[PDB]
Amino acid sequence: TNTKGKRRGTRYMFSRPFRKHGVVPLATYMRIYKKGDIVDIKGMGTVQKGMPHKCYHGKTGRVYNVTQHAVGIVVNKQVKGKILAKRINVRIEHIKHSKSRDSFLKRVKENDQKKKEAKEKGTWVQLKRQPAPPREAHFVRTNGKEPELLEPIPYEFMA
Amino acid sequence: GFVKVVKNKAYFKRYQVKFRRRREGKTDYYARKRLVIQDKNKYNTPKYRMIVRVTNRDIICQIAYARIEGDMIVCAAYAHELPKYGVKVGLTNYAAAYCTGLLLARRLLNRFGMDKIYEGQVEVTGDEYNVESIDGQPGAFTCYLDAGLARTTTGNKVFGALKGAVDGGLSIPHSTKRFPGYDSESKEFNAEVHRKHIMGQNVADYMRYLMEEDEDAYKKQFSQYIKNSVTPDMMEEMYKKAHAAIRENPVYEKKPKKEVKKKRWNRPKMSLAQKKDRVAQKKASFLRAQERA
Amino acid sequence: GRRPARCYRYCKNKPYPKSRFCRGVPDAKIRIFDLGRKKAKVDEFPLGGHMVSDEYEQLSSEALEAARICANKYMVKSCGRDGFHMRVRLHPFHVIRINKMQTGMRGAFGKPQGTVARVHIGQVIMSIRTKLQNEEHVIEALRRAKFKFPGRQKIHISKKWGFTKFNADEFEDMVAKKCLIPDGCGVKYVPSHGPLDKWRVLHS
Amino acid sequence: KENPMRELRIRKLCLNICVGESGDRLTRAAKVLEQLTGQTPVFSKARYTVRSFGIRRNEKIAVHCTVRGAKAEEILEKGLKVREYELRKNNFSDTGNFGFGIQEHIDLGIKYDPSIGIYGLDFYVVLGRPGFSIADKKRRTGCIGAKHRISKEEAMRWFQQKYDGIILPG
Amino acid sequence: AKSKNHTTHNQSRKWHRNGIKKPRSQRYESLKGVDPKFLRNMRFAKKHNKKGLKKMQANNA
RNA sequence: GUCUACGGCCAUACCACCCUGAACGCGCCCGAUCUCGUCUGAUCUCGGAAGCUAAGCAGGGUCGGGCCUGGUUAGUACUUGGAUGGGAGACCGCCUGGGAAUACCGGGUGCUGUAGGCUU
RNA sequence: GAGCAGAAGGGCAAAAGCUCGCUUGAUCUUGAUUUUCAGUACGAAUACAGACCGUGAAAGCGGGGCCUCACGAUCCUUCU
RNA sequence: GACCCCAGAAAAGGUGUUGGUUGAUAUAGACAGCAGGACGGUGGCCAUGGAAGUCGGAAUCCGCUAAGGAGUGUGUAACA
RNA sequence: CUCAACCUAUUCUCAAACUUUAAAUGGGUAAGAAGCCCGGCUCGCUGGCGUGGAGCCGGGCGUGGAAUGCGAGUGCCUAG
RNA sequence: CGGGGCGGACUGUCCCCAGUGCGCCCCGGGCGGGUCGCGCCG
Ligand SMILES: [Mg+2]
Ligand SMILES: [Mg+2]
Ligand SMILES: [Mg+2]
Ligand SMILES: [Mg+2]
Ligand SMILES: [Mg+2]
Ligand SMILES: [Mg+2]
Ligand SMILES: [Mg+2]
Ligand SMILES: [Mg+2]
Repeated sequence: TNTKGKRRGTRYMFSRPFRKHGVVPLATYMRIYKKGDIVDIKGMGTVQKGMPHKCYHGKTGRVYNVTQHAVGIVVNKQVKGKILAKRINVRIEHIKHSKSRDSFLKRVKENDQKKKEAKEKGTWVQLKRQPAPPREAHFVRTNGKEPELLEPIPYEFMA
Repeated sequence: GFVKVVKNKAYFKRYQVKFRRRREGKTDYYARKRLVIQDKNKYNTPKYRMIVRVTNRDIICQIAYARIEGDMIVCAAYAHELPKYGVKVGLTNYAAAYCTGLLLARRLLNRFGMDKIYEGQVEVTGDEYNVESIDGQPGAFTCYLDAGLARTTTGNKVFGALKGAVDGGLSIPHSTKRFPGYDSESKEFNAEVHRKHIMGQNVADYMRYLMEEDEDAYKKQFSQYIKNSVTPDMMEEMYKKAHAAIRENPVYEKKPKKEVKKKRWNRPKMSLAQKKDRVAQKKASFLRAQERA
Repeated sequence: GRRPARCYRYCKNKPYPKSRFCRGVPDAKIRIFDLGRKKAKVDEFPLGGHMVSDEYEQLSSEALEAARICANKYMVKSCGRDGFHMRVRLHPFHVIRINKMQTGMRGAFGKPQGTVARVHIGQVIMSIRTKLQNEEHVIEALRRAKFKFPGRQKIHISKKWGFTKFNADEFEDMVAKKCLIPDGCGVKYVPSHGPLDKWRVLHS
Repeated sequence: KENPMRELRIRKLCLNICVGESGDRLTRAAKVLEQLTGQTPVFSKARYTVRSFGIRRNEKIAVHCTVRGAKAEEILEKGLKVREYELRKNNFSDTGNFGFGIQEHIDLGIKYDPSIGIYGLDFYVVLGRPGFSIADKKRRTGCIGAKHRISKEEAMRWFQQKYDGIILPG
Repeated sequence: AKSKNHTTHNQSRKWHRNGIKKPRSQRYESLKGVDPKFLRNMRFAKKHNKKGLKKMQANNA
């Protein structure tokens, strides 16, 4: 029924954003990708070589191999009732560093520094995040101003 | 009107500008991508290039490597600092291009500390020379030429700058096809007329030719050559001494900063209140003139 | 020869416009959408009355034409030939198909039969603008035109001035302040931004 | 008062001779241009096939050459002598450069040759100011700005104030 | 004659009965697919790790 | 306070018209002997330095267009989940959470990296 | 708003289009991978590595066509 | 008439009754009934076989007035 | 003087195979001991460089770095 | 809700006509947050 074409249904997926066509900015070629870092596979359509398949657009993986123009990415793909880790070669135009790993590394560094500093200062500090707790008990001043009475409006036929 | 306005509102609503330096016409991004981008399996290894830019009155030779925040220039040499030694007039020519390329190479090599090793080619001959790395010593500095938007035909001054750099001791891949000595018909490199160009004997030949043909044209052409007392006989020796003096002391001494009053030569932006008041005044003047009738 | 409209009353399919994919569409029955004094200025007809559907349904171009003719006839009878302006504000852009009966439901996709206008709840079908003293005639003309349509419709006297999008109580002093400039049967809104030369053309 | 860099000058002359067909007629026209300018002319091929004109695509149809400098100034003097120093008002374009044509070339200052025909030709004087070449420059190319442009009125003024010509209102 | 053509009905229920398991990750993933030039250099580095052992233990002590 | 060379982001940077530009600089500009290209030294390449900021360029301006960012539109449209809710239906209301886009009205009009100059 | 052989979609401006110059990376090899997928094959494709080359001043780019289609087992035959 | 699916109904109507919205008249006398007047220029002009307020096309005024349309309908060939 | 076309500023109505903008629901990844931080060694890869990268050898860090719940991992044969 | 003294800049009221902004200092008014804060009340 449906064709099996490699770019079927990517009409908007691989298209460029509005007024963002043309020359690829060169910082994307200047990014440094090491083995073990987490990258999101975008898949821009200006460059056709090394393009990922449509099932990897929007997926995140870990770099395991670096070549001259591309990287090898171990990315999970779900095939029916099993998830299996595919290895795909993707040119660096179609990937970027995932910032979730950046934020986590920042938090780890903060935690390590705070633990080392807290042992020296003496007291104990909280390192785990916690879910948003129930709101505390507080007071609400009226400031001598009576709260405004709200009344539902009558119905009127706009147009 | 009778024709559709092409540059209407929708034209600007959909118009996408090019990169700023493409609009300024200063950068070929097609070449820049191929020329500044490092292989990914080389990681943070700097890729060095020798930018050569010829100006109406100057030659700028720089060595830079690309970074995400912007390019980093590690060594720059100018043709306007040539008058410090030897050569005083007739900059932005092929001989000055060689001199500033040699100066850039010597300055960078001195900064890195590789001068006793990689002395380059001191005795200037136009034949091809390529510096090779010495075992047990730090490797030869490798950089690639960046000509920019210059048309790279035989005899372009970017190749004189490159020749100066490679004789200064910088490993820059090149062929002799684009040097002034190359003959396109025979596909042969003379390497002697190229040396003449390096020593500026085409300019000296022009001077002494005008001395035979037209004296007033000679004055009008080389007016500043009569000043500074530069003559076709001493031209080659002037360039040779400039080469030697580049060799001995290539270190750049920045001129000390000056005490300067904070004078603003540019009109600042009008404030929002000023613009609104200007509109109010213009409306009031129009109404008052209408009442005057 | 035409099917009953109950067969195409509801918006069951996705919009099916006449396009390069849908070719050979017969022309809609309604070709005229403005009647009366279309050239009348904005200040002549300040009263506007709308027919508004309460149904999310499809109205055939034939029904739009019939209602247009009926409302026009009543308005001419009551307010004269030049005493009103009517605008039908539904265009039949949806194409309804027919699978005329190889054999059976094999290859059942139909050929273009006709066109309908797809109308939403609260959408205006027809508008009449006229003088203040013809409110009863406008209401009655729209009420008569309601009998040519399948669903339920309401007659609403608009709060706007005529066919504009500005309220009828502020229209006059906006025209006084030159925020509105008449142009034919409508008005042009003049914001307080742009070149001052345009402002100088006004006030002079 | 006026800046010396605003003085009008002749950029190029752009002589053109469009022959109907190829062959010897076009070769003779090329020889006419060679004699007039001392420059090798260049041929122009047909953009499309026109049945009515009997021309085919990529077929040598015209011959032309552009002249700059004192040679262009001299040839313009010759052509304006032929026109007798009067130009029509519509002959000046809105971009500030003008043109005219002649139908006989033997009175331009050339000798008749029986093997050579009687080809007429078109002169199109392109006017400019110092600094117009930034639009043609390779690096940092730009546009000349509004005040520096040449208008039709300034072109006619230059014609009158250089060749004491007459603008016929036709 | 005619019959149903395709459905994924009940397929997700079948998939989740034994769970949809993430691939078993572990230390030391395989070096398959890695750049052969890089790989043969790594093998040379591993081979010559043997030498310089006495300097390592001297520094460690 | 600025510019030049190379840039990063790629209009808050673009476009139209007007005004101002000290000093370096960047240019326009002068020429074709050599190098090198042309129908044309116009472009390109080369050798210059009489003139000029007229142009490019920089800065500023415009109840400027655009662009950027807010308000409004609007808790509207749409929407996750719920009911033995309503209604002949078409559809609609409520509960539980999420939540837009025009028109219209405001504010803004490049930030910045490396190297090197000028500015008493 | 043109063109890029063709259907359509995406992409593209000192491009990927047009005109020139030089060419044969449309070549010789081993593996890995992606797509359909049972994670079988074919086809097509991506990133490499080893040769030998082309072009360019060079950086580089090229092992067919800007990308998405343009195709074929066992047995037998034929050639190298 | 009488309970999800569900096992039968629509447009359109009602001076049946019940709520609601909006407007209007009225102790300067509403509404409804019964009872009086309902004129003059003027049988207004053009249409005509006759069209007089009443088949029609435009006009839609004036005086006396408490008030009256140069006419709401029935009716006449037209009047009445 | 009029009616067209054309242009300009507006105006009504639309799109499964249109789109600047753009949800809700949804898909991927991360939330550490295989980690973090110190020293050192190897390399035929890379190279201005004690460079870069990778590998390896020692050492030190436990507040076990969201919530909630649950014991997991793995192989063979296999019917319908 | 605003006042004093110096550099630019706008207006078709141009006779030291009128109006807007910026940098320094001298004051005046109101609002919010910390303050060994300080007292009083609960
Ligand atoms: Mg390809
Ligand atoms: Mg190039
Ligand atoms: Mg359907
Ligand atoms: Mg069945
Ligand atoms: Mg089946
Ligand atoms: Mg604006
Ligand atoms: Mg809701
Ligand atoms: Mg290879």
